Amino acid sequence: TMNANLYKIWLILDPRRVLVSIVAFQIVLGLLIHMIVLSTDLNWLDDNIPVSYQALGKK
Amino acid sequence: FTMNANLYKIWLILDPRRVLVSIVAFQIVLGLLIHMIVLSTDLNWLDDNIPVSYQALGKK
Amino acid sequence: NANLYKIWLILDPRRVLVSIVAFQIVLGLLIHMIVLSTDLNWLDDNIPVSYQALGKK
Amino acid sequence: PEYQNIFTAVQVRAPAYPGVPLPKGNLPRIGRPIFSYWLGKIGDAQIGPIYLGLTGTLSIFFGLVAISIIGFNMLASVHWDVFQFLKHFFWLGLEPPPPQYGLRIPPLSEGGWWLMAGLFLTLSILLWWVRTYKRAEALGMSQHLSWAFAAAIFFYLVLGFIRPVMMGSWAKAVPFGIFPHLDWTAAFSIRYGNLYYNPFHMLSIAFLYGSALLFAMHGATILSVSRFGGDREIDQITHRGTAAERAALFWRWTMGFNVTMESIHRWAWWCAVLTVITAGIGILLSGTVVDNWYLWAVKHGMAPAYPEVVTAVNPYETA
Amino acid sequence: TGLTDDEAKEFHAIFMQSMYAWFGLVVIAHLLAWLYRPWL
Amino acid sequence: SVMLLGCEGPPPGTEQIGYRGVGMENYYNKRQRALSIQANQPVESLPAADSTGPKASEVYQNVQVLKDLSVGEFTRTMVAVTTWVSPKEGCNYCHVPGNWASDDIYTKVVSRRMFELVRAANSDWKAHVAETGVTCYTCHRGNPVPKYAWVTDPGPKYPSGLKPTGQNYGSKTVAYASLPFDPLTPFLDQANEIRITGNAALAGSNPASLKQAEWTFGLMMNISDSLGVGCTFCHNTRAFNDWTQSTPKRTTAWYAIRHVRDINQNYIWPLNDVLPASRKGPYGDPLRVSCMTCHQAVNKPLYGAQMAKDYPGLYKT
Amino acid sequence: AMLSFEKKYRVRGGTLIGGDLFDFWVGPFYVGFFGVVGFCFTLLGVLLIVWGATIGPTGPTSDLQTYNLWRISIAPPDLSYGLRMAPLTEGGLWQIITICAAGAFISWALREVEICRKLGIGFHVPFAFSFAIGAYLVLVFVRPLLMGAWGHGFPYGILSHLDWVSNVGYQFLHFHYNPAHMLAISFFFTNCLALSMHGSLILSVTNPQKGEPVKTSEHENTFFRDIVGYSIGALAIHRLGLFLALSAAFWSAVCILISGPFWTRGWPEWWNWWLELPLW
Amino acid sequence: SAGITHYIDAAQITIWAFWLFFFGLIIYLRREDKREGYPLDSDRTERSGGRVKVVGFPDLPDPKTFVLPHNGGTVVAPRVEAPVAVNATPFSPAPGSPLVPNGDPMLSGFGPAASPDRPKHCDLTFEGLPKIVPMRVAKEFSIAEGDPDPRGMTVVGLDGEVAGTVSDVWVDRSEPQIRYLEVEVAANKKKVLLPIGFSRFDKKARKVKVDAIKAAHFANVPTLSNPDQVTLYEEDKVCAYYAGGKLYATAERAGPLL
Ligand code: BCL
Ligand code: BCL
Ligand code: BCL
Ligand SMILES: CC[C@H]1c2cc3[nH]c4c(c3C)C(=O)[C@H](C(=O)OC)c4c3nc(cc4[nH]c(cc(n2)[C@@H]1C)c(C(C)=O)c4C)[C@@H](C)[C@@H]3CCC(=O)OC/C=C(\C)CCC[C@H](C)CCC[C@H](C)CCCC(C)C
Ligand SMILES: CC[C@H]1c2cc3[nH]c4c(c3C)C(=O)[C@H](C(=O)OC)c4c3nc(cc4[nH]c(cc(n2)[C@@H]1C)c(C(C)=O)c4C)[C@@H](C)[C@@H]3CCC(=O)OC/C=C(\C)CCC[C@H](C)CCC[C@H](C)CCCC(C)C
Ligand SMILES: CC(C)=CCC/C(C)=C/CC/C(C)=C/CC/C(C)=C/CC/C(C)=C/CC/C(C)=C/CC/C(C)=C/CC/C(C)=C/CC1=C(C)C(=O)c2ccccc2C1=O
Ligand SMILES: COC(C)(C)C/C=C/C(C)=C/C=C/C(C)=C/C=C/C(C)=C/C=C\C=C(C)\C=C\C=C(C)\C=C\C=C(C)\C=C\CC(C)(C)OC
Ligand code: HEM
Ligand code: HEM
Ligand code: HEM
Ligand code: HEM
Ligand SMILES: [Ca+2]
Ligand SMILES: [Ca+2]
Ligand SMILES: [Ca+2]
Ligand SMILES: [Fe+3]
Repeated sequence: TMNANLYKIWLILDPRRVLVSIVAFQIVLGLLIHMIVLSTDLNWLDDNIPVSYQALGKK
Repeated sequence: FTMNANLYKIWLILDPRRVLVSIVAFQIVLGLLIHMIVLSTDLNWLDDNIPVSYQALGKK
Repeated sequence: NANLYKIWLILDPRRVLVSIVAFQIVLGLLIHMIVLSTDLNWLDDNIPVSYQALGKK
Repeated sequence: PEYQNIFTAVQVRAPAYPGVPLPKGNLPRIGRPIFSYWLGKIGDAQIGPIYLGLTGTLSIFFGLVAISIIGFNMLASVHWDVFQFLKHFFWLGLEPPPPQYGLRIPPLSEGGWWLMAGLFLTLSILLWWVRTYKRAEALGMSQHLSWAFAAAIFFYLVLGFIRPVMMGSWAKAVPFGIFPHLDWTAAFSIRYGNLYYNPFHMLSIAFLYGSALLFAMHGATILSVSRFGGDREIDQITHRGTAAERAALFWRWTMGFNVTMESIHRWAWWCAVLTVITAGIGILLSGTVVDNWYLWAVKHGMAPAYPEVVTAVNPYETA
Repeated sequence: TGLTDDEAKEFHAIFMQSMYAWFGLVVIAHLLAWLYRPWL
Repeated sequence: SVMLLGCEGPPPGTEQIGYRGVGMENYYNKRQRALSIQANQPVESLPAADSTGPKASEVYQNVQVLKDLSVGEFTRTMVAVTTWVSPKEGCNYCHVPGNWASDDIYTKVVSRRMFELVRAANSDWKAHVAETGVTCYTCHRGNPVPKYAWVTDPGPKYPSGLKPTGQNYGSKTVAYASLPFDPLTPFLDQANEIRITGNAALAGSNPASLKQAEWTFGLMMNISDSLGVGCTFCHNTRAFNDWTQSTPKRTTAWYAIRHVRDINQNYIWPLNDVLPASRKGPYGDPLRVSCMTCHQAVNKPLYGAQMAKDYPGLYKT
Repeated sequence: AMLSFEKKYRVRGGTLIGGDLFDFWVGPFYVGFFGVVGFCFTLLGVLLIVWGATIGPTGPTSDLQTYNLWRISIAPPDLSYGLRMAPLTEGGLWQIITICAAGAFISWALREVEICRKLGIGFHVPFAFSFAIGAYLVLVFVRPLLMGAWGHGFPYGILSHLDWVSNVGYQFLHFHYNPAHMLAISFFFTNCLALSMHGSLILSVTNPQKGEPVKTSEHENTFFRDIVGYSIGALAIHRLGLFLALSAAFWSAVCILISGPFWTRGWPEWWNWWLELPLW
Repeated sequence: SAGITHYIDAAQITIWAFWLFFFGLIIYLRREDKREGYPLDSDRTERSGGRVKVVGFPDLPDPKTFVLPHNGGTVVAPRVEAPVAVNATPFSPAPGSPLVPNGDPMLSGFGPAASPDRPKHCDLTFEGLPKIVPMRVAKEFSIAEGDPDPRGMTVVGLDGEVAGTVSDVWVDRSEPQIRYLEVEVAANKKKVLLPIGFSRFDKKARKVKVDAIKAAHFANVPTLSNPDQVTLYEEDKVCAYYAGGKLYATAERAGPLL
């Protein structure tokens, strides 16, 4: 649908700005996710399983 | 857009580059702003209710 | 993969390169940490044995 | 009633000068330099462009990370409710690890993000000193910034790697917030005697003063004789003139002795460096060395002695 | 800007296929996690 | 987030705590020192006592705290112990409609204790309470529930199970500053050490975490605020520890920081059972006692007025 | 004596309020109508104070009375004598000294001016110095007045004057939150940064790499146009400077003129007007 | 610390350290301070201080070699200098007494309007062309979009009465900042460079008042050898003049007020 009349977009918007702005946004945003999520209950690193190989092996 | 049809004129006084880009940002921020202000107090599906078992029950 | 090549005609390859190299250096230094900090501190805490705990004492 | 070089009255402009080109290795400069009449009503109205090498990016990256931590964890605090984040801003922050994990990697929670974020404001900061010496001499320029930067970067480490980690305490290392950080200095003064008694601070002060003094004089002086190209010091350094003539002379018939359009710039770079130098000094001694500088002082015959119109009692003794 | 209509439409096309490249690789990403750890 | 110039017109207060030109000084806005007095006013005691009569343990079915008192004097007490406490609800507040010997009212149960509180205090800690001693008007100042209590502060909201730090916030608790925002509970309630000064000049002594003195501060803040006097008042700054250097006041505060230990860990604490929820805190607790609770930003609650002196039944016998 | 080229500037006159009399030099200093006076106060101070060093706390005999800069200090009178001459022994002397020191900085300050005239230069120097001068008044005058006490100022102790701050500072608990003290501090910092840059850069262009030309602005104006991206300019630095400092001072000046006579609560509190905003 | 010896520990050592290397580096500067202008000239007085050394306690440093830019001689320091003239007479023979500017002081070239003889070679830009030039060659420039163009502003003596007008405002290729304004005087019908530093803008009346020298003095203003560029030598030359005005343009100025 959108694509046909959306090529004209790059006719006012520089390819570099979109290429540069998007990378910056996708990554910082990507980071602010696992990040804001990691600190959230569904944490995965030290939250639950697999079997406490640390608690078992350590002591 | 019964009235917002005669608006066509605006574009010359409102630069396309200035209005296009700048508004795509205000959105890019408010996007996070809202999800944050709402995620903060209203309800927090992330730590509000189950599934939140694996964290406590699944942990130890 | 076919059409992906054309990107080099608008963006300075050297740029994206040095850009990528710096991105993978911090991240890795981050991850190993962001994990070693929480997931499994494989370095100090479980193995092999406590030469310090059962030894020093 | 003479135009006292305050704000460049009438300005003028010419194309964007992307500086002297660089050798084989210094990647392309970047940016489409801009102009700001206002900013320019004080200095070079042109803006940019700026360089960005490896450490350039590498450092900047290691930069907006700690920020994205010390920034995040902070917001989290006021439970992601910005409104208050905005309110309790100057109060918020991110504290270090609890006295337990003295040096051990703190858990993902208890002071963890701070050690994480910290190290990333440990490298990027140290990496940016590289983004100097590097871009510095690759200009055919000697090194005096790079130098000082260290002196300063020294003190920063005297507030971390070198001392906090030197006393086994992921606590003895400053917090991470305006107020709280504003508190650390407060807390410190106490925990150990009272800094006003550790010479290396009462010292590092006189400097933070001198700079607050000199670069404050020579800033004027220059101006005073800025009509006579004083501002052009560059050449005045080489080919003198009425500038350095009228100037130094002033101080000659004032405080007596005086110096040169060169020399001054020396003491400048010095007092400055000789500041953070003395800073990290005391801060390094204070901790693993003397524990109470007030006691130190008097014990050396330093600390004064006044009469006594008020005194108290001591429970631990009578009780 | 800095271009004409020709070069413009060509970019947009390839540029799209590359965007659906993401959405698909990310949606499939979400889904894989969605199966493992259910959020909500 | 902007620069400012004092919002109080001069000239202010002027107390020279220390030797001519040394430091410790004290400044207060008259325009406030005023109101604060004209407002923190004591309510004149009841008319003279009877002196006559037998006792009260005698005539009254059950009167343990005020048994030695003559009926009349004893009654003065009830009246007082009303206006000082709930002169909005009347006698019935601590009693049942009619039957006065009833102990079917948690208000009374405690009221009882509140008596063992005051007196015990007024007589055994006179080193802090001195001759002004305390009354019910103090903490209750015309109110059943002291507006100045303090349930262990939960802290600000929790981020997905993750907000351990208890320093950064800013809460009136501490004259306003990013601090523990609750030095009380671990101090005024419990009794965590408060000293941190290294006893000897060099190292090899005080191994106290800075963080530790980092807490003393907050505490100290509150204290200093409660009474409403700068640390100069009890301290000689450079000498936060050199007592020989401090001022009388200090020691006079020392005890206080224990008479409270007492009051909380011995009285207001136990009585939590008889106390409903509306007086219990989130972490489940009893509104104990801050120095503020009485002091209310003053040095001698109601600036030295000694109400308790005009009530004999308010002193351990 | 004279500098290699000084011999040619020592014109005649140029004085301010008279001075065409003592309008001459001594060593490398111009006297005039102010080099003269300032001197007076100097000894009737630098030495008048000696008397103090002699006298000490109790008396010139008290084991308390010493001769170690580290301890020696002249203490102001008790708040008692409010805005009145105190007994030298009890306070006045302190006042006396301070009396002098005032002029000694008002003279040398002005003397600077006469000079600034002779050498037909700009006056940015004195004008600057004045702030620094002032900050000394609004910190032993403008304040103590709105405190009705001269003895309410500060001492004159090599380090003794330190505590005087220690106290008056804590008199508000966390003095640190004082809005001014924050900025005023910030400046005394920014200054000590730019300075640690200009004075550096220069000494890095005029004396650049080995076998290299005395670089030109065509570098400087780019040195930071690379690292930081933008360059305030060269003329500018010698502006931002005076700015920072001549502000930092005037700031701090406020900083302690309002602390007390304009605010009695602990600063930390002042910061409350913020919180209480009908918004968050 | 003032008495002699009391306590004894570690850190107190170090305080001695820095506070030693300081008194060392202090000298370093002293020397580096002396480069130019040294040694001193006359015996009008001796060296004031603790130890009155021959000429400064820190033995004058050695020659420094300044490798100038392309097509430029080399400068050093110290570097003996050839004595100059003293167009003035001592009001008094007393050491430290002033020297009156013989004849017309306005140009007598003394103190208030004296100056050194800087190199007679226009200081150039980065590659070659000379930095300070008039807006003539400085054609690739443009007034700051907004600031009222000074080209056409009538200068006005400190006496008020007009004194010629302006022409080209000598910009610079190094920093887009105006440094001079061409002033086609009124009587001389010549060109006298106006040192912006001395020029006070009055964008309200197109004027540019200069409280430095009377309108007439624009005639005695050191004339520029070439109008398309100015050399360091003269860069100091034009300036120094107006400077004098500060203490010459009126009998008032120079003499005390009270
Ligand atoms: C949270 C629960 C799950 C989990 C669920 C998810 C989910 C769900 C997703 C991820 C995704 C990602 N996860 Mg994960 N993840 C977990 C644990 C981890 C851990 C870990 C140590 O435990 C790590 C290190 C990661 C790391 C990562 C990243 C590799 C990845 C992308 C993020 C992003 O912002 O892209 C942003 C992108 C960009 C900046 C680049 C722009 C993209 C375009 C198309 C390419 C640019 C074109 C250019 C012009 C051409 C030049 C080429 C080169 C640049 C030179 N996850 C846990 C177990 N993770 C995302 C993903 O991988 O999707 C596929 C995703 O959707
Ligand atoms: C609140 C409880 C719900 C929830 C409710 C909502 C609601 C309600 C809404 C969202 C919306 C959004 N949510 Mg949600 N959301 C939840 C959980 C999540 C989680 C999560 C990890 O748990 C994530 C990652 C998201 C993520 C998102 C975003 C996809 C989306 C828009 C964001 C934005 O502002 O960009 C902003 C915009 C721009 C940058 C630019 C403007 C767009 C224009 C049209 C095209 C760009 C044109 C340009 C000029 C051309 C050049 C192209 C390139 C820029 C180069 N939600 C929970 C479960 N979410 C919003 C949404 O998706 O609406 C569709 C919305 O309304
Ligand atoms: C109690 C401890 C408090 C505190 C209490 C105070 C108090 C109390 C005061 C300050 C003041 C100041 N503090 Mg504080 N301050 C604290 C911590 C700090 C910290 C820190 C990093 O921790 C910093 C950076 C500062 C910074 C500052 C400055 C902004 C400010 C002004 C100093 C000044 O230069 O006056 C400039 C002064 C002068 C120019 C006068 C002296 C010069 C005269 C004119 C010439 C002398 C000639 C001589 C006699 C002749 C002999 C020749 C010799 C060779 C010299 N404070 C702690 C928290 N601070 C002061 C202030 O605000 O003043 C306005 C002040 O009163
Ligand atoms: C006596 C020594 C004085 C001193 C010297 C000194 N400082 C220096 C130097 C020197 C010699 C440098 O060379 C260096 C400099 O400026 O180099 C160009 C510097 C410097 N001194 C600085 C700061 C500083 N110096 C201070 C003090 C001092 N420095 C002393 C007074 C102070 C204080 C505490 O008063 C501060 C705050 C920096 C400006 C700079 C060092 C910069 C550095 O290392 O940067 C590393 C990279 C980053 C931090 C990444 C930045 C990320 C992005 C570019 C910004 C994006 C926005 C941001 C994250 C805001 C948040 C927004 C969010 C919504 C995303
Ligand atoms: C922001 C402004 C900064 C500044 C600027 C500044 N200072 C200046 C100037 C300027 C522009 C000068 O022009 C002037 C100068 O050096 O001129 C050649 C000067 C000066 N700054 C000086 C000092 C000074 N400046 C300081 C600070 C600052 N000065 C600020 C940081 C400080 C401190 C503590 O921070 C000091 C100590 C002097 C060296 C000099 C002014 C000299 C002068 O006029 O002296 C007159 C008097 C005497 C030589 C004899 C003294 C006899 C008196 C009767 C005794 C006074 C006693 C005193 C009050 C007690 C001191 C004891 C303390 C330890 C408690
Ligand atoms: C027992 C016993 C010994 C008792 C003592 C008894 C005694 C001695 C009694 C006598 C007491 C008396 C009368 C003392 C007064 C004696 C006098 C006149 C002392 C001099 C006073 C005085 C102000 C000295 C200077 C103070 C100092 C050193 C301040 C340091 C601040 C500082 C770093 C200044 C920098 C100085 C310099 C290098 C200035 C030069 C300088 C500057 C600053 C430029 O900006 C500039 C710009 C462009 C070209 C050139 C220059 C230039 O040359
Ligand atoms: C949610 O956030 C959003 C997305 C909205 C973005 C906004 C972010 C914001 C607003 C961020 C704001 C950040 C602020 C205001 C930060 C302020 C910081 C301050 C005031 C800091 C003050 C002092 C800091 C100091 C002294 C830090 C010192 C750190 C040190 C010494 C770190 C050392 C680290 C070392 C030595 C690491 C070594 C590696 C290991 C630990 C492995 O060695 C054993
Ligand atoms: C003015 C109205 C009041 C009257 C007439 C009144 C009357 C009495 C009487 C007659 C007794 C003794 C009864 C017995 O046990 O035999 C008594 C006891 C008591 N009253 Fe009241 N009372 C009044 C108000 C209050 C109030 C407001 C309180 C609340 C704090 C209170 C607290 C007590 C207590 C604690 C006792 C037990 C005394 C003791 O143990 O020493 N009374 N009252
Ligand atoms: C001797 C006079 C006093 C009497 C008769 C008295 C009486 C009472 C009563 C009846 C209650 C329970 C009220 C209710 O909720 O129904 C109460 C609660 C309380 N009192 Fe007192 N009191 C006296 C003095 C004090 C003093 C001097 C303090 C201060 C340190 C104090 C602190 C408290 C506190 C903290 C509570 C708990 C708050 C509540 O649950 O309402 N009281 N007092
Ligand atoms: C807000 C400013 C204040 C600060 C920063 C402060 C700080 C301190 C510190 C650090 C200590 C421990 C010293 C040591 O033994 O190592 C201390 C102890 C003490 N302070 Fe303060 N203080 C303040 C206000 C006050 C006030 C207003 C009083 C008086 C009522 C007071 C009374 C005491 C007492 C009695 C002790 C010793 C007993 C103890 O608490 O363990 N302080 N203070
Ligand atoms: C730990 C917290 C507290 C501290 C540090 C403290 C400290 C002090 C100090 C230093 C004084 C003497 C002031 C002076 O000499 O002028 C004082 C007086 C007094 N305090 Fe407290 N106090 C505390 C808690 C309390 C509490 C909870 C009460 C209430 C029951 C109280 C009631 C009083 C009264 C009535 C006086 C005045 C005695 C007089 O006039 O001499 N204080 N307190
Ligand atoms: Ca949920
Ligand atoms: Ca392990
Ligand atoms: Ca803290
Ligand atoms: Fe300079």
